[PDB]
Amino acid sequence: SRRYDSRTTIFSPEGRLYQVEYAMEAIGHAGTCLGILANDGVLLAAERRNIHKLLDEVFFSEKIYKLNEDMACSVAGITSDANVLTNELRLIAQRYLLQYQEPIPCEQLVTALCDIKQAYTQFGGKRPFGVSLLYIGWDKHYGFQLYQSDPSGNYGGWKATCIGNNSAAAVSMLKQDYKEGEMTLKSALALAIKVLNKTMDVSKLSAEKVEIATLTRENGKTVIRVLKQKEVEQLIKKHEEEEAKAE
Amino acid sequence: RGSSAGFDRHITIFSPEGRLYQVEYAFKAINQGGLTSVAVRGKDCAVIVTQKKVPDKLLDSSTVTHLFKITENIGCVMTGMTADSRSQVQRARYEAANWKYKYGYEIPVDMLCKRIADISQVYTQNAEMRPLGCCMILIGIDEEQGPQVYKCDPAGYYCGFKATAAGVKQTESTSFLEKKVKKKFDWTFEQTVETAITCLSTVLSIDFKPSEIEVGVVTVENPKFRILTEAEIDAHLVAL
Amino acid sequence: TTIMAVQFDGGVVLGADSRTTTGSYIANRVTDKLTPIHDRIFCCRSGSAADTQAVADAVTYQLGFHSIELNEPPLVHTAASLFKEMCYRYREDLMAGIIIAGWDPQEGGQVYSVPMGGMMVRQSFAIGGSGSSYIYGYVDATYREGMTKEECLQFTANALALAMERDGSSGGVIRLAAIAESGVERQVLLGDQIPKFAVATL
Amino acid sequence: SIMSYNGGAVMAMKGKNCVAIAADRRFGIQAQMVTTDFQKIFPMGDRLYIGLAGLATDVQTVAQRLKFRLNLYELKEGRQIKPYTLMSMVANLLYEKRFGPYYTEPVIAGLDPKTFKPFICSLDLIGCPMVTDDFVVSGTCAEQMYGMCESLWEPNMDPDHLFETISQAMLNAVDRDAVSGMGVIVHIIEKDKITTRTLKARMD
Amino acid sequence: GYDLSASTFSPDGRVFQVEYAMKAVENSSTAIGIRCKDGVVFGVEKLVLSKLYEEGSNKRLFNVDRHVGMAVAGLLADARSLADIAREEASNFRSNFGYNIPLKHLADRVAMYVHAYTLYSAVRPFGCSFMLGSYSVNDGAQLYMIDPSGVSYGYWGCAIGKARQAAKTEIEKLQMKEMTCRDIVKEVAKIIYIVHDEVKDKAFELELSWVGELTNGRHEIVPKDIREEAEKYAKESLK
Amino acid sequence: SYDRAITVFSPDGHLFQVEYAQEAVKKGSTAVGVRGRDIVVLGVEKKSVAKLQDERTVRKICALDDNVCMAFAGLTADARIVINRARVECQSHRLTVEDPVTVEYITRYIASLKQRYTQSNGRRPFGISALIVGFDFDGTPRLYQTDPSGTYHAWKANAIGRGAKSVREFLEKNYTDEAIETDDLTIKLVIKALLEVVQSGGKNIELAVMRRDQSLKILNPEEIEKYVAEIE
Amino acid sequence: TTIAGVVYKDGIVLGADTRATEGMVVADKNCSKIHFISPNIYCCGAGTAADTDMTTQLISSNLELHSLSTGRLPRVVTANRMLKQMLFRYQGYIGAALVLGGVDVTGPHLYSIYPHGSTDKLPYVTMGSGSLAAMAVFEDKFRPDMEEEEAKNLVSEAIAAGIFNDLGSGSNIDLCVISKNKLDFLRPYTVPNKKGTRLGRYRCEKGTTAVLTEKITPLE
Amino acid sequence: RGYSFSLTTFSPSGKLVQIEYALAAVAGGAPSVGIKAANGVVLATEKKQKSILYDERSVHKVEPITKHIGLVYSGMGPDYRVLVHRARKLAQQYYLVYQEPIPTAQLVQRVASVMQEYTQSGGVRPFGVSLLICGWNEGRPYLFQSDPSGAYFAWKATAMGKNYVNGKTFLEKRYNEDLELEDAIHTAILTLKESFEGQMTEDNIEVGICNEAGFRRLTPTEVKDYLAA
Amino acid sequence: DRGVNTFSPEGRLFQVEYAIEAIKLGSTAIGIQTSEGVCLAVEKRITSPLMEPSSIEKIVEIDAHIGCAMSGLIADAKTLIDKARVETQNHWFTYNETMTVESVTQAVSNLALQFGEEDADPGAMSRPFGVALLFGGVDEKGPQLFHMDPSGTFVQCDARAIGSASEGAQSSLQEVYHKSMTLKEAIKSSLIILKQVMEEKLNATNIELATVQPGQNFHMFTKEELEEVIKDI
Repeated sequence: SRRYDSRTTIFSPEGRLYQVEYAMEAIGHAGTCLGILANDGVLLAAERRNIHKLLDEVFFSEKIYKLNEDMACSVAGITSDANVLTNELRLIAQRYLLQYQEPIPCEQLVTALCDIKQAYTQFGGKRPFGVSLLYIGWDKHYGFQLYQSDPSGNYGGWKATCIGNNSAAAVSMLKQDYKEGEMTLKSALALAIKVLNKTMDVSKLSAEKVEIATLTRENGKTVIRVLKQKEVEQLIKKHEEEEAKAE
Repeated sequence: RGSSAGFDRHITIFSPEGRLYQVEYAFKAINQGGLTSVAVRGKDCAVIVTQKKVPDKLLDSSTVTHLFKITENIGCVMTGMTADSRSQVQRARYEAANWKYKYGYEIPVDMLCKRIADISQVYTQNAEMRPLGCCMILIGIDEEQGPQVYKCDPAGYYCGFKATAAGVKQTESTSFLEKKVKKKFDWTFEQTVETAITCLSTVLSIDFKPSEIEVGVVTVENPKFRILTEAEIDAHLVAL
Repeated sequence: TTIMAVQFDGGVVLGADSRTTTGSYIANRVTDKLTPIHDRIFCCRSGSAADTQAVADAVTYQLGFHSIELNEPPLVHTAASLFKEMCYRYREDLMAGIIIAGWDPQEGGQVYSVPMGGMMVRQSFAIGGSGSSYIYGYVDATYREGMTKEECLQFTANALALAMERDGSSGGVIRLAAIAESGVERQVLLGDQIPKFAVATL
Repeated sequence: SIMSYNGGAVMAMKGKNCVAIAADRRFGIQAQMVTTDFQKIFPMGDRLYIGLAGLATDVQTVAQRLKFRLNLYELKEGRQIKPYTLMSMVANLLYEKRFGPYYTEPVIAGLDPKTFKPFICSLDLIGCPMVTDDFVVSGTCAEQMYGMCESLWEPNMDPDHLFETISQAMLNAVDRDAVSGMGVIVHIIEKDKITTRTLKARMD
Repeated sequence: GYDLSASTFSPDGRVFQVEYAMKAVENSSTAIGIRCKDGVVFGVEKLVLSKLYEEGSNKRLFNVDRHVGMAVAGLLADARSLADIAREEASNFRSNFGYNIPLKHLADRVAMYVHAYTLYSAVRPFGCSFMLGSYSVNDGAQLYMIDPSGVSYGYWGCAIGKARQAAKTEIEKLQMKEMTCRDIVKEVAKIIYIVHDEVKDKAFELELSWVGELTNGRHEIVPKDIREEAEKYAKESLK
Repeated sequence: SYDRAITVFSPDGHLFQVEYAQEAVKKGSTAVGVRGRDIVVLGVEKKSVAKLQDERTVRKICALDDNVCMAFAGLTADARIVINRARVECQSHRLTVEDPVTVEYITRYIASLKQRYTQSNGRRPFGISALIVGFDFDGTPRLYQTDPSGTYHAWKANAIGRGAKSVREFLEKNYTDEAIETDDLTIKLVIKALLEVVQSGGKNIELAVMRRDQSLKILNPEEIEKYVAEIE
Repeated sequence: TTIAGVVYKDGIVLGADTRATEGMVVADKNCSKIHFISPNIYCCGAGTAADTDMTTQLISSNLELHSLSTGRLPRVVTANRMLKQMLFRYQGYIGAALVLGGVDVTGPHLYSIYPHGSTDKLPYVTMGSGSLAAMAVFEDKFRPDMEEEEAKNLVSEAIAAGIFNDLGSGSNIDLCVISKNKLDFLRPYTVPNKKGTRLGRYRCEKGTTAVLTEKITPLE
Repeated sequence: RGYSFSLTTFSPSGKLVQIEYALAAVAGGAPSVGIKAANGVVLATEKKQKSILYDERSVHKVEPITKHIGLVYSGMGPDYRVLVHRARKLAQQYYLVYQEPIPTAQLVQRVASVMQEYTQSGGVRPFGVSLLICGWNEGRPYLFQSDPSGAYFAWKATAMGKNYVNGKTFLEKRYNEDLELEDAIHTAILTLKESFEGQMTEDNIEVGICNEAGFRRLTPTEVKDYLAA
Repeated sequence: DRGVNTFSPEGRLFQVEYAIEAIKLGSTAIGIQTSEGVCLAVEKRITSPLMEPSSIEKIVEIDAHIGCAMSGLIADAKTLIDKARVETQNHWFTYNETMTVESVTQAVSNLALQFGEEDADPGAMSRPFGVALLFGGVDEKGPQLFHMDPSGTFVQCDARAIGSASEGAQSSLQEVYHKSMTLKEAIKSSLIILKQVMEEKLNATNIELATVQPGQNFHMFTKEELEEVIKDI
C-alpha cells in the first residue's frame, strides 16, 4: 500500500538519502569507538555503554566481535543490527576461505559488507542498518589495516579514526598527536586513553567503561587479544599520573 | 491520555504508549452484532448459551446460529462479525483435523484455542491484514483435566475460564457471574445450564422464550457436543 | 490378502484375512485389514500395506473433514470417490486394491470395489486380494439375492476360509464386520471357528 | 567400489589420557600414485583431529566444508568444540547429502578440551557415528587393520606404547594393501603436546 | 481516514469498505427469491436502460450448477465473477466427491470467498449480494443469500436491491410454506411490479427462474407461457 | 519483493528521482577528464586529505579493464556497484568475443544499467556520473560520460561533480589542438582545470593517466607536484 | 541386527543386540540400537543405521516440540504416525526399521514400523536380520500379561536367539523396560559371549618402529 | 499479498520509534524479575488475572524452552507465544545438528536475531515483548534480557514491567554475588512485592527456577512455602 | 499520492499524460514519407562545444530497411529500439522475410502501457517511456512512416514532426507536403523546417539525417553529404 509506505530508499530534493543520514545520527549518540594503526599492530578502543552494576560478563567482550583468524571489527549504532552484520561478515570471511583456502584480505571483507549495506539503501524498501563499524586486521598484501564503514555503504582506510559519540572531537585530537609511520603499539595504547578522556564527559576512566582489543603478529600468527581489566587500569594510571607531570 | 503519531490509527503498529490502537477496535467490532454469549463449566459439564435474535420473519432460523461443532467432541460459540465468525470456525475445524491426521488423537481444547490465537496474533502484527472482529469460546472434555471453557480474542489471548461471557453485556455478565464463583462451585452439575441461562437472562432483562436462545453442552457421560433442542431448553426455562 | 464385502438389505458384511507376508515370511498374522473410515463406513485393504494404510488415513482425514462441514453423516459413495481420486492420481505410485463398504441413511448398505488403477464400481458383492482368485467360482455359485445378515456372515466366512486354505498369502483368522443402521458388529473367527472343508482321502 | 579409486587408510586409537590418529600418505588413481604427501588428517581443534579416507575429492571437500562450519561454530559459540559435538557436526554434514553421498568415511580423534577425556569416533559415508573405546579404522584396508588392532591394542596405554601400537598396526596393514601406503603419518594427541611422526614405510 | 481500506476498522469497530460495498447493492434494482414447499422461485426486476439493448442482455439469473440458481444484485461485473467462482466450487465438488453439491455447502464455500476480500488492502469487497437456490429430493428446497460482507443465511424469502424493505413486507404476507411453485411465480411477479417505481427508473424487463420438484430439481428460466400468465396476473392486481 | 514505482513522471514531464540523483552528483568531488591525441587523463579533486586517510582505498579513478578506466562523482557507494558490474561485463566480453571491449561498449552497459534503475520497480537511480576513458584496438582515444538518467555522450573534455559548471566553462575556452599536442601538456590541462575548483588549493588532488599498451598508472603525490610547480 | 519388543502386564520391554557390521565384518562391538524418543517412548532400530539415527532423532525432536507445547506426556500413536507419514513420504528410500514402543496414558503400546511406511500394533514384534530367529522364541513362549521378570527373560532369550543364529547379530543384549512408573534402560543386560583371553603378548618396545621425521608442538 | 516495506524507520533524531514504542508496551506489562544466584537462576513474574473466573492453571507466563532453558516476559501476551514457540524450535534445530543441549547464550542470540528481523522486515511491527531468559550450561548459571530491538544483555539481576525502574533499584541493594538459589527466590518475590497492589498468593504470581537439575517452574504448593517467609 | 496506473477524471491516465509532456523538452525530429522513400531529420541540440556530436545517435538502424527517429528521453528509447531490433531478427528467423514497418511499430508500441507496480513482472517497468518514435522504412507496401506516442498509439503519417517545436513544424509540414514530391525535395523540405525551429545556426554538425529508399537500404548521411544539402536551402 502506497499510503503506509515511507519510501526509505528515495532521494531528497537536495540529493540526499534521508534514512541514511538519519542512521548516521543514531551512531553519533552510540558508544564512542576508535581505532589506531601502529607499525606493529592495530587497536580498537570502544567506550563501553552497558556499564550498569548488575550486568554479567558472559562472552569475551561487549562491542568487539572477532570476525576471523586475522581480523576483528567493532560496532557503534543499533546494537541489534550490528549482530546481523557481524554474522554476515563471518559468513563472507568463511566463504572466501572455503573458495580460496586463504584468509580473506581485509579490504575485500569490508567491501563485501558495504555492498550488503548499500543494497538496503537503493532497493527493497527497507531501512538501512544503523551501524557504523570499525575494522582491524592483517593480511598478506598490506599488513596491518584499519577500516570504517558508514551505513551509506561507503568505507575508508584509516590510520586513526573514531565512530560514535563525540567522534568529531576525537578525530581532531587524533589529527595532532598521531604521527604517521612513527606510532608503536605501546604509544598507541596511550593515545587511545588520551582520546577517551576528552571525549567521555565523565571525570576519569575506570576500565569498566572502556574495552580495548589489540591485533598483532606473533611467530606467523595473528593474535587478537582483548585487554583485561588490570591491563587497562595500568594504562589509565599511566596517563592519570603523566598528566600531572605536564601541568 | 492515549497519544497517537503516524499510522497508528489504521495499521497494527504501535501507539506512542504501545497500545495497538487497531487491535482495540476489533474488540469494538464484537459488540457490533448486538449479541451476548455466556459460557460456564461445571464439574462434569461445560455449557455455552447465546442469544438467538432472528430479526426477520423470513429467515430460516435453522441457519441463524452461533454454535458450531468443531470436532465431535469440541463445541464452539462465536460472537462478533458473523462472516469473520464463520472463517475462524472453518479454520478451527481445519486445524483440529490436521491434529488427528498428524498426531493420531483428538485435539484438546487447550491446543485448539492456542493455535487459533496464534493465527490471530499474525493479524495483529502484519500490517497487510486486519484482525478478525470476533471471539471464539470453545468447550470440551479433556481426558485428565475434565471440562474446559477456553476463549480466544482478536488480540491473540486465549486464557482458560471457569465461566466466560462475550459480546455486548460481557462486563455486566462477568461482574454478575463472578459473584456465583463464590461458595461452592456455581452449583457444578448439569444445572449449570440454569446458571448460564439466568446469567444471560439478567443482563438482558428478557426472561427468554423457548426459542430465543440456543444452548450447547458437553458432559462427561456424553463427551460429544450436543446442541439442545427448543423442547430441551424449555425443560430448563420452565424450571426457572 | 483376501478381502470381501457382501451387501444385504439393510447393510453390509465385510471380511478379511489377517496375514501380511513379506515375501513368503508371515510378518504379521493378526492384522486388522478392515480400516474404519468413519462411523458407518469401512474399507478393506489389499496390496502394499504402506500404500493402503496411507490412503486410508488420508481418506479418513478427507471424509471426516467433509462430514464436519456438511453437518451430515457422509455417503458411502463419497468415501469411495475419495479413494478413487486418491489411487487414480497416484496409480503409478500406489499399489493399493481397496474395497469400500458402508451404510448411509440415503441409499443403504453399499459396496464399492476400487481395484489397482483406480476405477470404481458398485457391486452387490466383491472380493479382492491375492486369494480372491481362488474363490471366484465359489462366490459366483452360492451368492443369492436376498440373504440376511447372518446368512451373509456365513457366506463371507465360508469364502474367506476356502481362500485361506489355497493361498499362501492368506491365512490367520477371519475378521468379519457387519455394518448396519445400528452400528458395527465386529467378530473374529479363530482356530476351530474357521469353517472346515474336507480334503480328499487316500 | 568407488571408495577404492584413490585408496587410503586412516586409523585412530585411544590410549590412557591420550589418543593417536594415523593415515597413509598415498594419493592415487585406480592403480597409479601421483604424490606421496597427500594430507588426510586435518586439525579440527587445539587437540582434536579428523582423518578422512575414501575418494580424494571428498577428503578435500568435506575437510573444507567442516572447516567452514567449525570456524562459524567457534566464532559464534565463543569456545572450542567438544569432540562429541564435531562428530554430530560431521554426521549432519554427511547425511545432508545422503542421496548422492560424499564418498568419505571419516574418523575423528581428540581430547575433551576441559576434561582431557580421550575420544575417538568413526562415521559411515552417510554419517552413522561409532564411538568406541578401543580403536576405529576406515579406508581401503579396513579388514587388514581391524584384525591387526584387535591383537595389538591394550587398554590404558602410555603415549609411548600408544605410538608403538598404532604404528605397527598401520605398517602391517598398508603393506598388505595395494592402494594404501607410500608412508604413514601418526599424530599422538596428549594434553601437553601434539607429537607428529612420519615413519619409514615401504614405498611400493 | 478510517474508510480507505478493508484492512482497517473504524474506532467504533466497523469496516466501512465492506459497508460502502453494500451501498452498491442498495443502488441496484430489487431481486427477490421465495422458498416454497415445492422449490425456490427467483425474480429480478431487470432495469433495461436503453431501448437499444436486446431482450436478455445483462442477465441477472445465473445457473451455477444444474440444480443451483443464482439471482444477483449489485455491481454486475462482480456478480459474473462470483458466478464463475460458484461454478468452480460446484464443479470441484463433483470432481472430488462425486455428487451434486449441497446448497448449504456451496453457499458457505462462496461466502468464504467473498469474506476473503473483506480483510486486506490488496483487494476490495464485492459489490454484489446474491441469492442461491436449489432443490433436491433429499435436501428439499433451500434458499441462501450472501451479502458483500460474506455472511450467508437461509431464507424463506429474501429481497436484495433498492426496494429491499418494501418487498420484504410483500413476501411476509404470503405464507410461502404451503404454496406450490406455480402459485409463487404468480406472486413473485406481483411483488416485483409493486416495488418497481414507474417514475424514477422507467423501463424494466421481468426475469423469472425457478428450481423445484416439477423440474426434477433442475434450475431453469420460467417459460414464456407461464411467465406471461404471471405478468398478466400481476398487472391485474396492480390496478 | 518490493515492487513500487519510485521514479515516476511529474507534471511538466520530469522524473524527480532522476533529477534528484543528479543533485547527488553535483554534491560530489569534482572529476575532470580530457582527451589528447594518444593520451587520456582523468583527475579527481580530493576535498580533504586530513593526514589520516589510507588514500589507496578512496581513489575515485578505478580501472574497469586493462584498456578502460573510469572516474566518478556522486554517491561513492553507488559507484562501487557500477564499477564492479562493469568489471564483470568486461570479463564476459573477453569470454565471448575474444577481444577487449571498446570504450563505447562498456559505456553502453553502464548507461543502460543506469537507465534500468530509473524505470524498474523498487529502485532508486544511481546517484553517480562516470567519466570513462580508454583506447580502441585501432588506438583512438575515447572519453565518455554517463549520467544518472542513462544518457551517455562522447566528449573531448568533460567535468562532473561540484563546480563542474565552472570547470566546463574553463575547458571550453582552453581545449585546443596545441594544448592536446604534448602528452605532458595534456596532463597540465586537467590540473589547471582542477585548481580553478579546489577552493583550498595545493597538492590535494588525485590524477591517473592512461596511455596505450603499457597501460594505466595513477600518478604519485610528488609526481603531481612537479606539474603544479611547472604551472605556478 | 536383532531387535525385539514385547508387551507385559503393565508395561513394555524392548531388546536389541550391539553388533554393527560393515558388510560381513564387524565394525561396532557395542552399538546402541535402542533410541530415546520421549521419557515414556523408546524405539529400537534396524536396517540402515544412519537412517534410523537421523529419523528417530527427528521424531524425538518433533515430540520434544509437541510435548512441552501441549504440556503433557506424548502418546505412542503420535510417535507412530510421525514415523509412518515420514517414511511413506520418502517411499522407502530411507531404511528405518523400527520397534517403536512405550507407555502413554492409554496403556502400553508397541509398533513395528517398516521402511516403506506401514505399521502394525502387536503384543510382540521383532525386526532386523535376526528377526526370524527371534520370532521363533516369541511364537514358542509368549503368553499375554506376564511379569517383568518373565518378560525380560523372554526378550533376552529372543535377542540371544538372534545372536547365536544370525551372522549379523551379536556381542551383547540391550534391554529397555518402560512402565507407567519406572524406566530401566539396561545397557549391558546380558553379556552372552566375550572375547577370548590372549595367550601371548605382542606389545612392541619403544624403538621397534622406525621413524623418518618428528615434530613436537606443545600446547598452552 | 504482504507489505514489502519496513514499518520501522529512522526518525530524524536518529531513533527507531516503533522499537521505542514497543518498549512502552513492555514497560506497561506485568512485572517480571530475574535473579542469577551462584547455583541457579530464578524467574518470577506477576500472574495477576483480571477476575476470579480466569483459570490460573491454564496458561503460563514462565515457559520452558528445553529441559535446561526457560524464559518469562513482560509486555504483550500473544507476541510472547509466537516468540516462545520459535525459541523452542530454534533450540531443537540446534539439537538436531549438534546432539548437545543448546547453550543459553546461543539460544538468546538466535531469539534476538528473530526479534531484530521484525524491526527491519517488510510489513511487520516489532514484538512488544522483552524476555528474561535463564539457563544452566557448563556448570554456570545464565540470565539474559532480550529487548524488542533484538539486543541482548547478560544480567546478574534485573526486572521489567511496570515499576521496573523502581524494582531494579531494589535489586541493586539486596543482591549478593554469592547467594544460593533458595535465598534468591525470596529476594525475587520481594521485588514483585515492591509493586503489587494487593495481597499476593500462590496463584497471583508465577516462579520459575533453573539449577543443574534443569529448568522447572514452581508448583503452586511450592510457591506457598516461599510466601510464608 | 497516486499510483502509476491511475486515470484522470478526464480519463487520461496521468503518467502517460506526463510522459507526453516529457517529449516537448526533447529535440525536434522530422519525418516525411514520399513515394520514392522516407527521410528522417533530427536536431542534435549540441549542449557544449566539447561534446563530440558523433555520439548523439537520435537516428538508429532497426533493420536494413527500417530506421527510427527519436525525441524525448534518449535513454528510454534504447530499450525500445533494442526490442525493435530483436523483433525484426525474430521475424527474419522464423519467416525468412523482412518485417514490415507497421508490425515493428505495432510490436514496440505494445511495450508502451506495459508498466505497473503490482506484480507485472519480477522485473517490470515502473513508468511509461518518455519518448516519441518516428519509424520510417520501405516494406512490400512501399515507403511508410509511423509515429509512436507513449500511450502506445501508433499512426501512419505522410509527414510528422515531433519534439519541442512540433506544434509549428507540423504547421509547416502541412503546407509544403504533397503526395508526389521527390525524396530530394523532401530532404530539402526537412531542413527549411529545421532552420525555422532550431536555436543554433544549422550546420552539418548539429543535424542528423537519414533516408530509406526502395532500392538502397537505410543509410545515414555523412559530413560531406550534408554540406551539399545545406547550401541548397
